[PDB]
Amino acid sequence: MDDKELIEYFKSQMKEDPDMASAVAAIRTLLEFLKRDKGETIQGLRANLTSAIETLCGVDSSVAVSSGGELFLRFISLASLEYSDYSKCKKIMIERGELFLRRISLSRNKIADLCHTFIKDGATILTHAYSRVVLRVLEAAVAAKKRFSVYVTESQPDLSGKKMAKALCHLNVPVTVVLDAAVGYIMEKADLVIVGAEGVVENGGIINKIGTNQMAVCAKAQNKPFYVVAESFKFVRLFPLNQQDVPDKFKYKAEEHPWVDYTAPSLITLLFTDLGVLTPSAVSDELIKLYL
Amino acid sequence: MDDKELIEYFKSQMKEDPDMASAVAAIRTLLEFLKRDKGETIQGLRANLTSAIETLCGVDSSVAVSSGGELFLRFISLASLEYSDYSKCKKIMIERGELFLRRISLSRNKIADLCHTFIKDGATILTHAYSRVVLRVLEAAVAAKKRFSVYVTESQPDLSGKKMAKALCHLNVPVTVVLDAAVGYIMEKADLVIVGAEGVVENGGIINKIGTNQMAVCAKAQNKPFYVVAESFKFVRLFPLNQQDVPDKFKYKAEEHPWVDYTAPSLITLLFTDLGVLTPSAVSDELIKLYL
Amino acid sequence: SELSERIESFVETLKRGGGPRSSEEMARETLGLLRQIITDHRWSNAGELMELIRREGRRMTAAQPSETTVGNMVRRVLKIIREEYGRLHGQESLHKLLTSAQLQSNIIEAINELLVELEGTMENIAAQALEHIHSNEVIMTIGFSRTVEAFLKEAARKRKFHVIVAECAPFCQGHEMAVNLSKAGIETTVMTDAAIFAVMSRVNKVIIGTKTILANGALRAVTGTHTLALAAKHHSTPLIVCAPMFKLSPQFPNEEDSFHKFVAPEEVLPFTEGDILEKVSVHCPVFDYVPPELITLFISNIGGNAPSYIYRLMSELYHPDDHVL
Repeated sequence: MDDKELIEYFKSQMKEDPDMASAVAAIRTLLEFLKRDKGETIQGLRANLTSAIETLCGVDSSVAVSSGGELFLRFISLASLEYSDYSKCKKIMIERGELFLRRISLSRNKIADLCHTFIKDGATILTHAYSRVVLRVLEAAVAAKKRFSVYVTESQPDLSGKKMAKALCHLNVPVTVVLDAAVGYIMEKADLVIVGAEGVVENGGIINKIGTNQMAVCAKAQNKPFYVVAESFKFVRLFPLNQQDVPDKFKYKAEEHPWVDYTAPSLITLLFTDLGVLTPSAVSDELIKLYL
Repeated sequence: MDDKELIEYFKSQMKEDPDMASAVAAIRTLLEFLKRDKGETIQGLRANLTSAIETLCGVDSSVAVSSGGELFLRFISLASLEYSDYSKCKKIMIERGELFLRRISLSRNKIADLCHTFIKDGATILTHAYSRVVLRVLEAAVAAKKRFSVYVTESQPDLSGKKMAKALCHLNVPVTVVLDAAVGYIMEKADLVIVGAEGVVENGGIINKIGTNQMAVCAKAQNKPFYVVAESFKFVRLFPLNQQDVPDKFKYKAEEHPWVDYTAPSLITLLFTDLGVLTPSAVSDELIKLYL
Repeated sequence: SELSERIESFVETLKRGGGPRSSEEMARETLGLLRQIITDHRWSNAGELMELIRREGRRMTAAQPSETTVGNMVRRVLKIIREEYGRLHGQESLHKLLTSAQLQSNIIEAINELLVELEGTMENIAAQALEHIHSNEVIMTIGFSRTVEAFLKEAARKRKFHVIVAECAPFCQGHEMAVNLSKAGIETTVMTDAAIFAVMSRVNKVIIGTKTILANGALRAVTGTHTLALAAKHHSTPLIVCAPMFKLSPQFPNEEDSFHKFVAPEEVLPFTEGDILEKVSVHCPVFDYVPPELITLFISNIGGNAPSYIYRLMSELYHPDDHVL
């Protein structure tokens, strides 16, 4: 199977379901490519899989795609750990990939059925950009018949904030669009700031939309709670020391306009993943446990 | 004149010399109104002046106009105390106002001469939006044959950061325009921060464009100095307690779009005024001495 | 003539090595020298006297900009001439903006009373010292400075407490304070710099001297003072600075970066190392810059003050025109 066919497969999988996460589509593409490969050697599988990983990363420079590819390759190694034969290995690959795909499909609802308990009635919600996870947890909170105010920033590079405002008005929720430079002026009226995560670094810091870091710093200044929601597959074995240390393959192609910022774990109150509610140390624990 | 030559004359003074601040134009218009007063009473003179204050505040409601009006009111009261007869005190009002205009017309040059020393060679300055005082200070620094870089935010509500970037690159200075949301990303490269001010509150905080506070807060997180350049006439006896305490006639009218916010004095390192280089606590003293 | 050669000897002593070690001696000598300058040199108007004083002070400051007692004493004298001329012939603020040949004896008596009041600054500081030390306190100092040693060794006449002194490496002169103060029965301790933070949790308050206090409230002190102030701020322990009034100088931190004073690297690294001394660059500054945010209080011969008020003392000591000198 050729790289081009992989590219249209990925793009079609994206377009058919706009609600699907990018990493989910990437994992599905990798699983389909593994399904039709006709390889014989596990090493041949690894080389082709990683090459397709860089191909998709070139297609989409998101951190989620690279994290999903790394998780996929570690899954390949885990499956091949205790299968000397290759055919049994391949069948287990397919079945465990089906289970993995269905679980990551249910992961968003799993996060929603747990995160909504923190939304105090009458509180104020602050969000940065168009994140599907925060929209789902707000839907869950509304389903529980709770009332709350929502402020959303505009995310200057691409105005996803207005799109989220439209999607929230579609659910009859009081929402207000505010400028990206007014976060501090709004930070006094907030009660808790929930935000999605593009990716999660080793110690619990978050790779996310460029405006996240200043909002986190301002919230820490006012000692307001700061909650971040992300899925399991967004974990990654990266570790920047500051904003500069972030690899350039994630900053751009997505004077100077980086699309990505890094937030330190010291400014994060809690994380909401399908595993549960986690301290920032739990992410590092999971990454350590996964890699022996 | 009566309510029609006021606004037209003020706009003419602003437009004929667009490189001259609103407060100076307002003070000059008040002096012109005093010249053509054609009335003989000190109480009536001050009543007409204080009415002119808000008929000018109807347009360009920035805090500088109100500060200049309050200064003019205090000046005319001070003069009255000194003398006794409206007849004789009129000419002395006129001459004192002429001398006041002459003294305040050199504020930019005095501030530039005082503040050019604070820029290092190879430094990296950070700026929020357009402010002629900052431009003059950087021109003075260039005249001192210095080498540095300048990062400027774009000031999303009205893209004046691009305007000042153009005016600065006209001077052959390496500049870089960044998003309002990228401040937290960018300042780690910045060596220090210099901003203007549209008004100085009692304690020492500033009253500036919407994004300024964020920078200041982030600056306190990064342990970087934060310098504010502003003239003497930008002082006012207003003390906001928080962001919502500043009067709403300044926030709006140049789904929730304010235009001006407040920065606490604790985040300010030094004030660079035509009165000298002051600590944030100094201003109150001066403003106390005006009313004792 | 004779005054000129005395001035040259003073300048040479400053350039080579400070004879009179105490800063108070520097202030007294500078004021006396200005006294003979005023009495001897001839002048008709005050302007020529002021410019002559400017020239002489420029020469003395250029002899050694590291210490500024001479400079701000000269500035105080210049303000004295300005005040006397204004009095015998006739402050920047918003109020000013909105509103608008026998002085030699007066100058001499002003300098004389300035010397008289300068004599007792240490005694006044000692007199007010007792109100900031309570029983069984824990005090930490740095380096050597006679003001704080007099402070503590007189305030212990009626109180009992513990004192920790950190040696100011490489010039381990904190040992001198330790010995002198233990010769008064204070139960002192001798410590290295590297342990400051290690013990900083168990200290109630920290009292230090200084070499020069800038206009913004930031000061220049011995090396390692900035680390001690940072540790104090981290543990939120109050920081007291004992400085007489003449150690207040009106310059600002960013001035040509001729702020520190670099001495021979022999103290830090002995010459006996040998070959490795070529590829290795060694720096031995003797002064550190403490920002005003880490300072809690200022104790002077006039009383207690806050750093945020320091600017006002600048207006009462130095005219704005004489900052450049």
